[PDB]
Amino acid sequence: VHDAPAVRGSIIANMLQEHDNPFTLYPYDTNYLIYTQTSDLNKEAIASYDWAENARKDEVKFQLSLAFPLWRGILGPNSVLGASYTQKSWWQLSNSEESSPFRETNYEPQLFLGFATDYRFAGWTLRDVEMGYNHDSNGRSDPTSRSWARLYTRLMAENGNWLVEVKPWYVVGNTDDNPDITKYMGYYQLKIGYHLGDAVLSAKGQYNWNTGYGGAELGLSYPITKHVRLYTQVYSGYGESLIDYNFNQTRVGVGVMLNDLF
Ligand SMILES: CCCCCCCCO[C@@H]1O[C@H](CO)[C@@H](O)[C@H](O)[C@H]1O
Repeated sequence: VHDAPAVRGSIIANMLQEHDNPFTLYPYDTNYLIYTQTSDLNKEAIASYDWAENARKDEVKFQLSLAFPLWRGILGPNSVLGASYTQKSWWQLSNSEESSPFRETNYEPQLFLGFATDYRFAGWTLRDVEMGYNHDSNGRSDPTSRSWARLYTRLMAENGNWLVEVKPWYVVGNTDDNPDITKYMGYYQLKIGYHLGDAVLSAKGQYNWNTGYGGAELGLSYPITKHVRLYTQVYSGYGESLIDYNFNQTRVGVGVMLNDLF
């Protein structure tokens, strides 16, 4: 069953749509691979690597993100016990001198209880209500090991060409690798997307209003085809990646993309 219409940008609703080939996966966040050029390649934190001394400022940045509906209807129609896998990787590709190393990769899996919904906010519609467990770590080992865990809620609301997604979280478990991570990441994430025809303009960021630290990411995409987009990104601030969670930097990159926030 499950009524909720396609609704562009709606993760859960889309997850509720059933496919035939069980190997057809659903997207969660955005999927892209872009060539970037950072302003500061934090080698101080990756000092332990025997190529840090040769870290280049131009890296290949890609993000993979899929959703796996584990059990539709677990809480009534248009609901799903789901999981996702989002992976962001910074790859010193051009630095062949050092044999093209990966400077960092953050793996964050999610197990969540999601709902496709229909709530009128004066023009807007609260489309996704989702809350679940999050884990984010960089798979490294000391001293460059970074990781934390969060319980969270994801809300998605759209109003025509506009889309707003807020994601407040509460930290759980261990945070020794990066004890003060909240000083840099704050207590939530905000996504704003805007549709100008087929052009999609977007913003994703976090800011700890107390410590005044934060980070932002602005982006613009356009169709190259039915499935692939040309994507430009400008990230700036702390938190781009776990290894640089307490490192500030401005990164501009250009590449291709599959899906945008909507
Ligand atoms: C905070 C937990 C999220 C509540 C989401 C549960 C999904 C229930 O579903 C909601 O039921 C409402 C009826 O009251 C309808 O008006 C909404 O359109 C529908 O999405």
